[PDB]
Amino acid sequence: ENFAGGCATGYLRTADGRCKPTF
Repeated sequence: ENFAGGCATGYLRTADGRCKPTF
């Protein structure tokens, strides 16, 4: 699962129903 907080602050919203890395 996303790390560094998860999908919340830190990841962007991916249209694939998930969260990507905020570079």
